[PDB]
Amino acid sequence: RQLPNQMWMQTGRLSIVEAARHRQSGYLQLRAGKPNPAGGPFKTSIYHRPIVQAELTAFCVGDQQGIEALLSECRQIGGKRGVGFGQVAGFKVEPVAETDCPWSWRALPADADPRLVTSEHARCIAAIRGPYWDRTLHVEALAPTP
Amino acid sequence: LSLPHFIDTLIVDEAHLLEQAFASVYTHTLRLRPLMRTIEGLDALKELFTQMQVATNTSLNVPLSDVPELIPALKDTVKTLGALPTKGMSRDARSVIRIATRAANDALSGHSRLRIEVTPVHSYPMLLSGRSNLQRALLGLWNATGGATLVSATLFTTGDNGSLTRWKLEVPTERAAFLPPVHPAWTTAPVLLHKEFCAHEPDDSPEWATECAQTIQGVASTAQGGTLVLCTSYQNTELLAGRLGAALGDRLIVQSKTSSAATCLAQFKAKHKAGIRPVWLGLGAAWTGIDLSDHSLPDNPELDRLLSDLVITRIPVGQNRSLTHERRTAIGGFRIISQEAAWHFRQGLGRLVRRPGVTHKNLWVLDARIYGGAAWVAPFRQILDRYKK
Amino acid sequence: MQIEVTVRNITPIFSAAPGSNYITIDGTINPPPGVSRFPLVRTRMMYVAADVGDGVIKSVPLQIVPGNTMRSLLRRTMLKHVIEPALVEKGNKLSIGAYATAYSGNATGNPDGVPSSFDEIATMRAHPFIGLFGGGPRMLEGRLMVDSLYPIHTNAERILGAGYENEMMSGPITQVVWARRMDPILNLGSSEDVEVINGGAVAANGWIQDLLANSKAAASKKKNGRGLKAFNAHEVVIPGLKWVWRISLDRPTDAQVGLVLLALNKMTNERIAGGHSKDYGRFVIDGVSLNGEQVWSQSGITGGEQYFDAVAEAIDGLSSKEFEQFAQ
Amino acid sequence: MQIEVTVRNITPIFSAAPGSNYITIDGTINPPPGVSRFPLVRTRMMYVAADVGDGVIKSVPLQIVPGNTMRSLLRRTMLKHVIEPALVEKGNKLSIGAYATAYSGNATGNPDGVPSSFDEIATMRAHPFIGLFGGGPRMLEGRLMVDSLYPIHTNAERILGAGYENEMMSGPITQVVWARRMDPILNLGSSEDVEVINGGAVAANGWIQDLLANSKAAASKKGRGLKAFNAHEVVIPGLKWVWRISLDRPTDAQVGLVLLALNKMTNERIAGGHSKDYGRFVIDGVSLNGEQVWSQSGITGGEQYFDAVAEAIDGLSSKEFEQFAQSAK
Amino acid sequence: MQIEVTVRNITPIFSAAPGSNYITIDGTINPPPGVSRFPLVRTRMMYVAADVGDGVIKSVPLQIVPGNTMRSLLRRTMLKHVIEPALVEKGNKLSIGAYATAYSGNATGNPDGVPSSFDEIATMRAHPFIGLFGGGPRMLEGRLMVDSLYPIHTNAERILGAGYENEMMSGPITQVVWARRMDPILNLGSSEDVEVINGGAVAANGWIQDLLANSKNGRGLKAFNAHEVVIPGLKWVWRISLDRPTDAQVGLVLLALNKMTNERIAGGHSKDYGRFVIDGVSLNGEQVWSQSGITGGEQYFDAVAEAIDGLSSKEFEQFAQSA
DNA sequence: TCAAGCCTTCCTTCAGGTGTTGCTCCAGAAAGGGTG
DNA sequence: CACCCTTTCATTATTATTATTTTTTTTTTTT
Repeated sequence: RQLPNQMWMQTGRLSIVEAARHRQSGYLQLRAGKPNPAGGPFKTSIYHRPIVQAELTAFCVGDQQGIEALLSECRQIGGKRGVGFGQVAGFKVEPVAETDCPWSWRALPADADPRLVTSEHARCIAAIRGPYWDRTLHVEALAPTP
Repeated sequence: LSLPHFIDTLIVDEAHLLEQAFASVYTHTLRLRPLMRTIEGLDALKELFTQMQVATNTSLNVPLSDVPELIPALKDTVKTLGALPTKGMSRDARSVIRIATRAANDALSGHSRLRIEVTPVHSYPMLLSGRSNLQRALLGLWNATGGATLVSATLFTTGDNGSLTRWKLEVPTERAAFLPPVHPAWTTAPVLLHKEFCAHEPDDSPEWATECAQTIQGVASTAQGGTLVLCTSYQNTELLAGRLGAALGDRLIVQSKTSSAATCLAQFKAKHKAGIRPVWLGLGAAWTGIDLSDHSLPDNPELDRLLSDLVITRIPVGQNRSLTHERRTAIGGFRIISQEAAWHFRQGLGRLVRRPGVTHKNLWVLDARIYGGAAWVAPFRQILDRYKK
Repeated sequence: MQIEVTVRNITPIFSAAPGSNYITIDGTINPPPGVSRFPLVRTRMMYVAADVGDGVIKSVPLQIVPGNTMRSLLRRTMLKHVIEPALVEKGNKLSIGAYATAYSGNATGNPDGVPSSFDEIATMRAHPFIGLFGGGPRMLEGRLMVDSLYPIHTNAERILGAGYENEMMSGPITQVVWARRMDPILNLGSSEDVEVINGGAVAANGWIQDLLANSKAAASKKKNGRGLKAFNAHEVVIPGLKWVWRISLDRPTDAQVGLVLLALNKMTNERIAGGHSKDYGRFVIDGVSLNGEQVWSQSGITGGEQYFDAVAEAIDGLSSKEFEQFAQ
Repeated sequence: MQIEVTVRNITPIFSAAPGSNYITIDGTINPPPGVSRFPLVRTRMMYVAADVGDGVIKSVPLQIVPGNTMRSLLRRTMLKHVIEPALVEKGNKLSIGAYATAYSGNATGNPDGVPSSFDEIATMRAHPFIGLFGGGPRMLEGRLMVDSLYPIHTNAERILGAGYENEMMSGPITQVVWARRMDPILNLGSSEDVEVINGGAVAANGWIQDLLANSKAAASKKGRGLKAFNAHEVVIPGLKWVWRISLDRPTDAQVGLVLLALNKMTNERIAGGHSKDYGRFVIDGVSLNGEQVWSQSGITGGEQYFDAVAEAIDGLSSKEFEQFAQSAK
Repeated sequence: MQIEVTVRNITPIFSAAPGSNYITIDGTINPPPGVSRFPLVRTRMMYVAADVGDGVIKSVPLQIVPGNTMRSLLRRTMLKHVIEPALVEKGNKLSIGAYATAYSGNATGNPDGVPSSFDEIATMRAHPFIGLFGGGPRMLEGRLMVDSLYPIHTNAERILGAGYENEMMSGPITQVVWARRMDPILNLGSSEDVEVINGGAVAANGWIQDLLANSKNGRGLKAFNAHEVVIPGLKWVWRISLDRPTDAQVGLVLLALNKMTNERIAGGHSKDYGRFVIDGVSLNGEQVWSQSGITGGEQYFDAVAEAIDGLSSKEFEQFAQSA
C-alpha cells in the first residue's frame, strides 16, 4: 500500500424528470405513474468499494516476452471498470532465483504437495483457474488470505 | 535565409542552455549611457531616467503594471531617436541608435515584460523588454522540425522524469520521447565524499564565513592539488575572501565584478603550472560550463590532479532569476525551485570527473541543511547517496 | 482510441460526497466535539498518490468529478440531443426496461440473468449507442471507458501525466459556498403581500407562533420536526478551472466515435453538478483531441468527417427494435 | 434558453459572507492577535481561476452575488409582480404552506423520502412558475438555472463569454464602508428634548449610569452596550455585471415570465443592506440566446414570449400550487 | 417611489474617514516615513466605475456623504421636526428604550433571537415612521432606501444619467483644510488677562513650566492637523427609494424635504459644514420643487397630515420591547 | 546684483458586534392483491 | 401471466475524520 485504503462511493438512478417528459411526449410507454427509489428501474442505489493505490507484485514461472506483450495492452488492472480506475502507470518483469520466489501463495487444490501448503492457506470454496468470478467453476480449494 | 525552412533532423548539443538562448534572443535591451555618449558626439531620455528612478526588487516581471511617465517618455525617446539625420552620423553609431530603437519598439507594444538591471562596473541605466512567455516561437520551431535529439549533461529531473524540461523548451507531449539516461559508474567511482562539514547554516553572516573559511583552510591543507570552492553570491564570496585573504595569500583566486570566469580559470591553469596548490572562490559560470580537466596530459588521466578538491559551500537555491523561470516558478511553486537547484548542483558536481581513469578525487559539502532533518533537501541527499564513504 | 476533452467550467463544480462533514462558521473542517459545528457537503475528492515534494509517495486530496457522473453525462447528452430526436422523428416508443437499459445502467428489462451468445454479443457491441456502455441483464462490457473529470492540478500530476505543466493550478481549489433558506412568512410585509394566503394574517401569525414554539422547545431540549429556516455549507470546486476528460474506447467503430463526437458538439448545453438550481457545472469546451490530434474549434467540431457521416447513417437507420432486443 | 443580462449597479452591492472576520482601523483585513481588531463582514467572495499576469492560472477572489440570492430575487420578482398580482385579480388563494413552497421551494423541514408522481412531475415542470423552481417535500428539478452575478472584470475572463472584452474593468472592486452604532441619548442636547423620553432626566441619567457600569466592566475585564461601531465590505457601484439565466428545454410561457420579470426588474435591490439602498440596478441589456433585445423602455421584442405568458397568466390558478404543496406522507 | 433630490452644498462637506491618514505641508497625502507628517482624516470616499479614457472603465474615487449618514439625517429631520411636535402636542411620551429604538433602531445591542408575529409587522410597516426605518430587537426591514449623496461628476456619470449631462461638472472636488490647537496660555502675555485665573500669574507660569517639561503620556494642548473637505458650491443628487410605501410614509419624506433647508449634512459641526439648499425634487421624474417649497403632490401631504393626527407611542413601546 | 524664511506642532477616546444555525431523505424487495 | 400497489418483517447499536515557510545572481555573443 502506497496509500491508506480509502473508500469509493457510487450511485445509480434513472433521471425521473426526463422519464416524465418522455412519458408525455410518447417516446416512453410507462403504465406506472410513480417511481420507486427502493427498487426497480428508477431505484436509487448507493454502494461503496475499497480503494487502494499500491505496488502490485506477483510471482510466476513463464516467458517474460509474452507477459510483456500481454501487459503492453494492460491499461487497467483490478477493475476493468470503464469508469476510470486502476490505470497502469507501468509494469516490470524481472527473473529471480528459485528460493526467493513464493509461488505457493496462491489458491491451490486440497491435494497439493506438503511443501506447497503454507500456514496462511486454509480450506474453502474458491476458484483456482480461469474466470475467478464464475461461482459455478468454484471448487474445494486451499487458498492464501490477501 | 541562413537555415532551411524545414529542418528534417535537428540535433541540439547542450540543450539545457538552448532555452536561455531563446531567452537571450527575445530580450531587446535599451542601454542609456552609450546612447548619451553617442548623442554628445536628448533631454527626453534624461527625463526618462528621472522618471525611471522612482520605479531590492525594481519592477520585476511587470510589462505595463506601472507606467506613470513610462509610455510618453518612451514615445519621445522613439521620436527623438528615429528622426535624427542619418547623413553625417557615424557608421558605428548607427548600430547603437538602431539597437536602441529596436529595443524601444519592442518596449512600446505591451506584449513584452519590462526589467531593470545595472552593470557590474557602475550603476548605469539598463532596461529590458523581454518575453516571459515562449510557447509560440519555440512551437513555431517544433512544427518546423521533423525529428530532434536534445542531448545535454543535465537534461532529466529524477530518473526518467523530464517533464519540466519539455516545459522549458515547450516541447509538444505528442512528439516528446523520453529515453533512459546514461549515468556510468566511473563518474562516481574515484570521487570521495567527506562526512565533515560546516555546522553553521548559510545565512549570509560573518560567523558562517569564519567557520566555513576554517573548513576551507582544512581542505586546502589536505589538498594535493587545486581546490574550487563554489558559492552562489558575490556577498558571501567577498566574506570568504575577507576571511581567507591573510590566511592563504597567493594561493587564492577570487571572482568579483572585476574578475570574470575566464580570467580566474586562466589564473587557475597558471598557478597550477607553477606547482602551487590554488583555491578558487568561484561562482556563476564556475558552477556550470568550465573545463577543469587539464590538456597538458591527454593520454594519461591517472595523473590528473589539476582539481583534487571540489567544495560546495552552499546549496544553489535562487540561482535562476530569468523571466521565463520566474513565470514557470509562479505556476509550479516550490518544486520548480528545488529541481532547478538540483540541476545547478548536478552541474556543480560535474566539474570533478570529466574523463574516466582519474584517481583520488575529493568532494565536500559544507551546507548544514544537507545533513539536517529537513525534507526539502531530500533530492540533494539521494544524489549524495550515489557516493560512498 | 482516445478522446481527451479539456474544458473550463463557467460556473462552480459540485459533486456531493458521503459521510457526515462538519464545518465551523470560520472554516475549520471536522472540529473536535464541544464546539458549535455546521452541516457541510464537500465536493467529491479522492486521496491520490503524489511524487511532489519528495521522491517518496504521499497521499494528497484531489477534488474531482467521479467518472460515473461523466459516463452518465455523456450518455444522457447522446440520448437528449441526437438519439431522442431521431427516435421521435420515426415514431419509436421505448419500453421500461429498454428505456431503463438505455438511460440507466440497470437490469430491469429482465432481472433474470439473460444468456448472451457470442454472435449477439458482437452485434450489440457494434451498435452506435448500445455497445458503448452495455448494461441490462446481459451485463456485457461496454466499449467506452469514461474517466473522472480531473482538474489540471499539482495533486493530480500522477493522474494528469506530463504535458499539462503549462496552464496548471496549485493550492486550494475548493471554496465552501454557504447557502441558506429563510422562512418566507417572516418576509411578509403587509396586507397586500398577505392577501394571497388563505387565512392571510391569521395563517401567517399561526405559523410564526408554531415556529417560535418549535424553536424554543428545541432550545429547551438542548439545555422531532424541523422548520424552513436553514443555513448550510457546501464545498465547490472553483469556477474557471481547467479540466481534462479521458474517454478511451476499446476497439471502437466509426459510428460510436461519431456519436461521442456529436455528444461533444452539443454538450455545451449540459451541466455537471449537484447544483442544478444554482446553474453550477456550466462549462465550455476548449479542446478535444482525438488520438493526440486536437479537433475542437469555436464553431463546434471541425474534423473527423468520416465519423460524422458514420454517425449520421447510424442514427438514421435505428428503429428501436434493437433497443428492445438489447433489453430482453 | 441561456439568457445573458448585463446590469449596471447604481448603488453598491453587499452580499455579506459568514465568518469571524476582523479589520483594523487603517484597513488590515484579518489581522493577527495582539493588535486592535474590529468586526468586519466581508461581501460574498468567489475564488475564481484567473489569468493573472502571463499564464499562472491562480485562484483569485472575485466578488459576487450568489446564485441562490439572484435566483430568489428572480423568484420574488415574477411572484410579487406577475404571479400573485394576477392571481389576486380573481379569487385564487394559496395556503400558507403553498406560499412557503412558492417562495422557498419547500413548506417544511424533514421532507418526505417518497418520490413524486410522473404525471405530477410533468405537469409541474410545464407550469409557468412551478417548473422554474421545483422544491416541495418530494424533490423536483427546477427548469431555471440561475448563475451567480459576476462583475465584468479581468479576473473573470475564464467565466465570461466573448464580445465583452470592451467596456470591461480591472483591479480591486471592493471598498470597506464603516458604520458606527452611536448611542442616541448622548446626542440629546437639552431638557427640552428629554420631555418625550420617560421620567424626564432620571431615565437618561440611569442609562448613563448603565453605560458607565458597562464601560467599567469592559475596561476592567480588558450584557452589552448600544455602541455598535462596525465596517462592511461592499462592491463598488457603476460596475457592469453579467447574469446568466439558463432554461433547459423551456416552455414559451416560462421564458415569457422570466422576460416579464426582466422587464419589471426596476426598483429591486440585489443582495443586502436594504437600509443603505444597496443593490439598485439599471439593466443595460438582455441577451436572449445570443440576440440583443433590450431598449431603454423595456423588452419591446419577442412577442411570442409575451403572448405565451399572457395566455398563461389568464389561465393561472392556485390549484397547481396546492398540488405542488401537500406532502404525500 | 423614486425621490431624486437636487441639493447644492453651500458649505464644504467633510465626512470623516476611518483610519490614520497623514499629509505633508503641501498636498502630499500619506507620505513615506521620515518626513515630518501631520495627522489627517479625509472625506468619506466611495470608488465608482467610470471611463478615464472615455472608453475604458476604471475604479475612480468620488467623495460622498454616505447613505447611512443621510439615513440618520432623515431620521433626525423627521423625528425632531414632525414626529416630536406630534408626540408633544398630543402629550404622548415615549420610553427610554422606545426613544433609543426610535433613533438607533435598536434598544439594546443584543437582539432577541425570535421573530415577531405578522400582525405586529403589518402594523409597524403601516406606520409612517417605523415602517420607513424598521429596526427593533426583532429586525424589522424598513420601507426606506437611503442612498449616498453623489456629486454630479465625470465619475458619477455611470451612476447618474437621467438628464444630468449639461450641468455635469469636471475636475477635483477636494480641499485640505488645516487646524491648529494652540495652548492659549502661550498667547495671553499680560497681567490684565491673567486676573481671571484662579491662582493668577504663578499658576499660568507653572503651566508654562509643565509645557517646558513636556515639550522635550501627558499630552499638552498643542496640535497641528488637517481634514479633507469637498468644495462648496457644487451640485449633488440624492436617491431616496421606497419599496412598498404607504401614502403616509412618502408624505413624511416629502415633509422632511420641505423643511430640509435648516439642517446640516452630518459632518464638521463647528465649521458649519453641512449647509445646503435644495435646488429640486424629482418625484418619479417630476420636478415638484419651488423656491417657496414643494408645489404639487398635495395628496401625500394630506395623507401624512391625517397620518400625523392620531399618532400614539404605544406602537413605539411595542416595537422596542424584546422577548 | 542682495534678499532666495526661520519653530512648532505629528491627535486625543472612544471601537466590543449582536441572533441564528442545528440538516433533511433515501439508496428493500418479497408478499398479497388488481387489471389488460 | 405480464403490468403494478401495498402491505410486511427485521435486531443490534456507535460516531473518527492527514493540508506551505527561497534568493536576489550579471550570464550570453542574435538583429
